[PDB]
Amino acid sequence: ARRIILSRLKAGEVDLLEEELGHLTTLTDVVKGADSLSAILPGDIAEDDITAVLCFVIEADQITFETV
Amino acid sequence: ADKELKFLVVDDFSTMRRIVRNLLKELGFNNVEEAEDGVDALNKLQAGGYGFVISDWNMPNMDGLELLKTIRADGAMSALPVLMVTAEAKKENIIAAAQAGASGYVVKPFTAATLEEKLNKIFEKLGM
Ligand SMILES: [Mn+2]
Repeated sequence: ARRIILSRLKAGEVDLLEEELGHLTTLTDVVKGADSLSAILPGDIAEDDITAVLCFVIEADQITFETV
Repeated sequence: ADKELKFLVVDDFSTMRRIVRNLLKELGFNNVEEAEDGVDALNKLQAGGYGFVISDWNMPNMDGLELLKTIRADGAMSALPVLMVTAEAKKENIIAAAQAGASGYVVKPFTAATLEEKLNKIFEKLGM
């Protein structure tokens, strides 16, 4: 499976982006930090699709995908 | 953002159009024009001088996703901010909107405060 990491989030974005990700897939192993958010992705959505939706709110350099 | 930014509000229900116009008025934006579907929006956009498009999703003749794709493939207005209005957050539609170049999307019914946050986020991203 794959892991997504979101950094340099401003106030309210950690909750907001968990919710946005919620609409697109089911997240496991969620870790909500003060200004960061990481979670494991099922693999039922292309990552480019996640990035495009998440980019409605943040920048592309704040999103990282990696093999767990 | 320039308070006299010209808006094109698109929706097949005149009531929804009046609602959006009043909400924009509540935010200080009074230079607003209306359209009833995607075709009618492309026709008015021809007059030029538009700064923002707020568009409904489901409309007859030409829907919002097709209007968006058309604005984005047109060299003269390809960078025009387009905010998509939908009645439900649903994966297939959000992805479609993002991948087609939507500046953002908002779920109706929405408040003036939600509209302000949406507009401000787009203004920040585009440097307006
Ligand atoms: Mn409609």
